Amino acid sequence: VTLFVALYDYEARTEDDLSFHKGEKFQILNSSEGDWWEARSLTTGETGYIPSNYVAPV
Amino acid sequence: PPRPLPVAPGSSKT
Repeated sequence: VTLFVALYDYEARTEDDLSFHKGEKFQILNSSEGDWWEARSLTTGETGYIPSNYVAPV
Repeated sequence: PPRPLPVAPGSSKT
């Protein structure tokens, strides 16, 4: 039980980060390896890394 | 290291 929503949209400038918009759900699997955490979109099914300051516990 | 941590809109960064 640790889902987080994006409070703001974001456009990954690379192919590693992910891209979404305010209101996108995300499942964080690891966030203790840098200010960026690895989240997986439960709508697209793709996983990547996004700004931890852009997500919060829904 | 410097991360891509984008600036949060709304309150932005002053």
